[PDB]
Amino acid sequence: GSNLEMRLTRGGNMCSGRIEIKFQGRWGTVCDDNFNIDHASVICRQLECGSAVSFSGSSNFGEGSGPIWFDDLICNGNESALWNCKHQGWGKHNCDHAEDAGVICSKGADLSLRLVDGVTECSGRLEVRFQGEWGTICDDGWDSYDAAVACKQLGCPTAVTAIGRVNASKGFGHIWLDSVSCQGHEPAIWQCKHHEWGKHYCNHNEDAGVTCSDGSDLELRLRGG
Amino acid sequence: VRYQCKNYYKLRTEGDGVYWINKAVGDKLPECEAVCGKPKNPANILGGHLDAKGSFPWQAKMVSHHNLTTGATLINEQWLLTTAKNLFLNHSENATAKDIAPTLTLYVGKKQLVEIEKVVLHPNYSQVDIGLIKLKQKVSVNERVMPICLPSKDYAEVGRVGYVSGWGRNANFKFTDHLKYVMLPVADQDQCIRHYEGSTVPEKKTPKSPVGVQPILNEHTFCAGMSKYQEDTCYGDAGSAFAVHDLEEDTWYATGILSFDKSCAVAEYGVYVKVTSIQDWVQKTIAE
Amino acid sequence: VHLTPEEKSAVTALWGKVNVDEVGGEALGRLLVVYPWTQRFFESFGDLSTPDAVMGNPKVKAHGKKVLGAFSDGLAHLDNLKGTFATLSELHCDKLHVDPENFRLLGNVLVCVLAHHFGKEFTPPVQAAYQKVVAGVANALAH
Amino acid sequence: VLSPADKTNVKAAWGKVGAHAGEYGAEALERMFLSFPTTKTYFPHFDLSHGSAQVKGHGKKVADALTNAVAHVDDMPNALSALSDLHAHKLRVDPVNFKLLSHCLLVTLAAHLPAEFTPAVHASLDKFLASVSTVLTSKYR
Ligand code: HEM
Ligand code: HEM
Ligand SMILES: *[C@@H]1O[C@H](CO)[C@@H](O[C@@H]2O[C@H](CO)[C@@H](O)[C@H](O)[C@H]2NC(C)=O)[C@H](O)[C@H]1NC(C)=O
Ligand SMILES: *[C@@H]1O[C@H](CO)[C@@H](O[C@@H]2O[C@H](CO)[C@@H](O)[C@H](O)[C@H]2NC(C)=O)[C@H](O)[C@H]1NC(C)=O
Ligand SMILES: *[C@@H]1O[C@H](CO)[C@@H](O)[C@H](O)[C@H]1NC(C)=O
Ligand SMILES: *[C@@H]1O[C@H](CO)[C@@H](O)[C@H](O)[C@H]1NC(C)=O
Ligand SMILES: [Ca+2]
Ligand SMILES: [Ca+2]
Ligand SMILES: [Ca+2]
Repeated sequence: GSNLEMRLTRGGNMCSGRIEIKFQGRWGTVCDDNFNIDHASVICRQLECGSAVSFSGSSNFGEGSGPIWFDDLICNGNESALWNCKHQGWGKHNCDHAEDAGVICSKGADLSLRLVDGVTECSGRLEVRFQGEWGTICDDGWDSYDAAVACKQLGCPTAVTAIGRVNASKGFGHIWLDSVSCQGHEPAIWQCKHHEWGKHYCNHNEDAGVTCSDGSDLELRLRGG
Repeated sequence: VRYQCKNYYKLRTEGDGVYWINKAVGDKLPECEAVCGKPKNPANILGGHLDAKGSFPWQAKMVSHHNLTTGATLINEQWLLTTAKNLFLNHSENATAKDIAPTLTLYVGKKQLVEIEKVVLHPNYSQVDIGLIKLKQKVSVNERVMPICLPSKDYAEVGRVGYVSGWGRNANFKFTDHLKYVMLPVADQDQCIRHYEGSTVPEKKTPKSPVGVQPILNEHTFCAGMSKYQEDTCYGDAGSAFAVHDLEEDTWYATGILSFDKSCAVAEYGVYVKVTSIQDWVQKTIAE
Repeated sequence: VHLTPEEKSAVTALWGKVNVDEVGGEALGRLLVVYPWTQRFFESFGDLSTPDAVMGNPKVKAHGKKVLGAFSDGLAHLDNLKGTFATLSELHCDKLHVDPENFRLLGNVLVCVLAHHFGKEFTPPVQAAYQKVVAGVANALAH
Repeated sequence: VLSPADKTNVKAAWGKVGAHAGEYGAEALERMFLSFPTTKTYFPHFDLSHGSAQVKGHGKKVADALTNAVAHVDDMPNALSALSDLHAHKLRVDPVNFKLLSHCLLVTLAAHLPAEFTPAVHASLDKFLASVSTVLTSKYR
């Protein structure tokens, strides 16, 4: 056929939402079984929405309604469409409408980074906005390279970048980002390798922070002796 | 309207679900039951094969009073299959089944604790190491909790590879933190009695087990050897189903229930009691 | 638990003489030989049946070097092991599905390799310190 | 399971252990007590300090038991039947402690026999110690 229009429903904008494919004259969703960032990457390039920020499968975008076209897909990342992987059969599935898979793309994402509860505007507890919610970052795997990327992304003197929130208390909400692995050259914090958004093995005590400075305001002395 | 229920369940009725008087049966108001052994993400204990995907929903973690983790197998939405030696842990040989039930703690799924209404042992549990566990209420079947189906055939034919999940001890003799499984092939029966007893003839049988204790070997049990990587089942794996995947209809069948888990890696074969032998007894027990 | 300064000093002193290019490969080969189910994850490393094939495998030696480098990285950050091993634990749990007990088995095999290499210098105190180290590494690399 | 080659390697390794078996077992017990203090709960009547005469005697007994097991590698359950009953019922030693002691014995053999602790011999000795532990932990309940 080669005329399968694909849309994203109930996700705020066009590039984010629940995947939905029209085949045989009817609109159908996709199961989240064996759904990873590779499948999310394919969907994002289908709509020309850029790279894949993350994927969702717990029907957070909303309950679906229709014939679930795809159940299990084997996508390595480089596909011309979602209907090119080993979809194990068309229409056949073992899901319900609660297992439908969504995707958030770069073009439609409102990703942002901010610093809150710090001594200055360049330091504090690092917070990121996924799906328009402000969440924190776990400090596991958070190193100076991630601090350098965060300092450059936010924008202020980044000559000296230090991890660890300054006097900042535990964050509240979600821990969107964990085990960030930046090499120091990424434009922002979400282009680095990390865990799936929202999935983590941390608590809000381990909330990651950053200390951006030009080196003029770092003083160290010995007291009491 | 038509009566239909959610996933992992099949309608249990006579004629469709269109109704409130039904033109087929009247006012039956059917209730739909669970699904035989169709895991959401099927698979494909000293050894590895970490059950990362939750490929064995039927496996249940049974802990005794003195904290010896053992295994159980969901056979239907409310009952489970285990071994009589597992239920008699921390109990006298004369202890009945009435006081065993409050002792046990059962976990299905991730850690979903389920209350045990009653426990019934096999009448000949000295020869057929089987005990049945009944829950207080039917468990909620999902991608992590789902009964295995009792086979209609005998899949214990030599050479058949079944997957043995387990919550028992590992290569460090530590009770495994995560559920594991192995792909043990059923071995020749004569080689198994010959391995444990003397010569498969009653007048020449001797306690020849490479491990201290002797398994219960009879016509109701088969044996599965170690896998290709010399991995087997260890203490606490008893009661776990010898799950066999029938490729024809894509259904998982409890071909056997692991009875002799003391074959960690020394004895070459683990002894599994045939479910088909006990299938008639368990079905009669489900009725009452 | 926090590691005492004497135990830390003993661990560091014993690790200073550890051949990074060979000890890790020896430990990985011993793990694949003693526990053959660990060869399941290295089916792409070539022949692994004979123990001599396992120990002489160049890919096994390279991966043992990488594993021992990861051990050194966790040693330099003994007080922060979960943070340093988050990415490796995620890799092993999701991409590789390595059972956590394999990490404890490899830690024990590495302790055996260290004892084999250092003779009587691997005293029961430094062995206790290294057991604490490998237990921390395995726990940080698990779940 | 112990292959004939594994049995040969175990017999050779324990033969070259020889008369040093008593102090090998004492060192293994000390290593188990230090590395894994949870195994000390099974010895509340022992003096568990370094160089203890009581720990040395118990290590000698353990090594004599291992020598008997090596000599009866084809009939280990019968050789260790008394010890199996003892550990499983009277002392109720949990099998994880048996694996810890096996690991400590392997560490002692590696530290004292580095030339003869080849990966094949190491695997064979690990298999033999696993067999000993399984025989001793079989009757545990
Ligand atoms: C116990 C401590 C261990 C440490 C510190 C460790 C460390 C590492 C490191 C540094 C890598 C490379 C990561 C990469 O290339 O991206 C890796 C990958 C890997 N590990 Fe481990 N490892 C350990 C245990 C194990 C065990 C016990 C097994 C198997 C039984 C195992 C199996 C693997 C495999 C299969 C890979 C990927 C091989 C490849 O990329 O070609 N690891 N590990
Ligand atoms: C390869 C493993 C082991 C061997 C060969 C072994 C062997 C022995 C032997 C020969 C005895 C002397 C019993 C007698 O003379 O009546 C003994 C006693 C004992 N064993 Fe073990 N054993 C092993 C493992 C363990 C472990 C791991 C523990 C504890 C963590 C343990 C705890 C004890 C205790 C408490 C006694 C009583 C000693 C006394 O009361 O003085 N055994 N064992
Ligand atoms: C961390 O320190 C900064 C700087 O002292 C704190 O920010 C000040 O907070 C007080 C209230 O306690 C305000 O009156 C000031 O106007 C703040 N100054 C700036 C520059 O923000 C911050 O509250 C501290 N964070 C904590 C204690 O969690
Ligand atoms: C069930 O387990 C408990 C705890 O392991 C056993 O209670 C112990 O029994 C031994 C031997 O009689 C005593 O030395 C301990 O002091 C008891 N511990 C307690 C009561 O906390 C109990 O005997 C076991 N039941 C059996 C074996 O039937
Ligand atoms: C079993 O473990 C529980 C905690 O999980 C503990 O409260 C109980 O005392 C233990 N029982 C025995 C007999 O050790
Ligand atoms: C127990 O054994 C007797 C005879 O050995 C047999 O008739 C009976 O059916 C057995 N019990 C069950 C539940 O099958
Ligand atoms: Ca799903
Ligand atoms: Ca599916
Ligand atoms: Ca942390």
